[PDB]
Amino acid sequence: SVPTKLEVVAATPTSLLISWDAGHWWEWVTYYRITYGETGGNSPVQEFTVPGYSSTATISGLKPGVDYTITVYAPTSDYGSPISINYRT
Amino acid sequence: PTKLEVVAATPTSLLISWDAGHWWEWVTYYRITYGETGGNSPVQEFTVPGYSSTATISGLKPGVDYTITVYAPTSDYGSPISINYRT
Amino acid sequence: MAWLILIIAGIFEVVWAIALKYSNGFTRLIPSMITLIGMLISFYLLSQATKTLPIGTAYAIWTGIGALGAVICGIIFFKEPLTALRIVFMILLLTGIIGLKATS
Amino acid sequence: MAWLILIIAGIFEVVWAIALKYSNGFTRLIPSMITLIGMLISFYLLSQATKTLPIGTAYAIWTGIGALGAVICGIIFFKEPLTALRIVFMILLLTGIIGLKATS
Repeated sequence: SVPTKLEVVAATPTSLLISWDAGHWWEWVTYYRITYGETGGNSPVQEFTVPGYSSTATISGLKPGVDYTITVYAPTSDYGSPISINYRT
Repeated sequence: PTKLEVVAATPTSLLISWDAGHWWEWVTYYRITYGETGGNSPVQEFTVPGYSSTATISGLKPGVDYTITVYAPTSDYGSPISINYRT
Repeated sequence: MAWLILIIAGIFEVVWAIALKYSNGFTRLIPSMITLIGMLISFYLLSQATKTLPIGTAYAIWTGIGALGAVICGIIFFKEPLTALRIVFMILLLTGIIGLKATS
Repeated sequence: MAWLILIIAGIFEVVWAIALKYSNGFTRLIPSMITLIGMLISFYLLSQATKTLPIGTAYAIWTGIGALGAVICGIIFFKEPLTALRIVFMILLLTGIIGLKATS
């Protein structure tokens, strides 16, 4: 049920500004956790978190031309499924 | 509190300290105000947690005589301590 | 005044009590926020009321308002079973609170 | 043993009540500090005993120890009034509280 509609608002060879749909006020969580990594097979992803009131997030320091997978998780598995996208910088 | 000293000082900032007492005299927060000794304005004021016995006043004009006071939460303690000091 | 502060503190006691369960693992924002706020208010007001009222009376009346409002809200908004036992207990609670305020 | 940690949570309830009284409206550090830590001990110790035990009996005994110890340590430490009317209405309030919690 949350979050919804993960998409890259803006993009640069090194950075991606992404956003999602937090849902209705009763669905808003206390924080989301975001995970970005090389879509290949190197498991040391990079991870950070974002306050539940924020619906956007910027992601700097990406190698130009690479294709990354980007995942947004709610605090618990209760609320829904984590959503993810692919993007080549 | 007591013993309001100016530990260190630069042209634009002071480091101040005070004696909290011990154990039972301690309070949860002190309130530090400061301003030009004369010239009206208002005074600036901030608040520090009561476990720290020091404070740092910053952004002062060099050469001016300021006055600094430290307050306990209420007057039912050890009265407000006050000093003057030129930067 | 200190008694009015006590009443309001018990009110906020029950508000944060219900908002806590409406939050999940402290993970639903709007509930959690209300819990955090309602707590901070409640206890603060308690700390104020305890300045002038005895700690036993203050704690007891604060707890009692919390519980009485918890049962009122449970019945009204949660389809809770209303026993005659519960009615006599609510009556005892209100009698105690009123008599304690009347013996000031 | 879960009963014993419930008893100890009820004791820490009285602990933070007395410390809140000593904090003079949350102004004297250390009582305030005892009030805050002793709180989340009691709140934590409870949730563990509440795991094993029925929530109703657990809450009843928890707030019973809390309120009764508050009243007693109040008439002791702070020489709070020991009137027949006060003890009577305190009994009524505590029995109402304990009953409403033993039901729900």
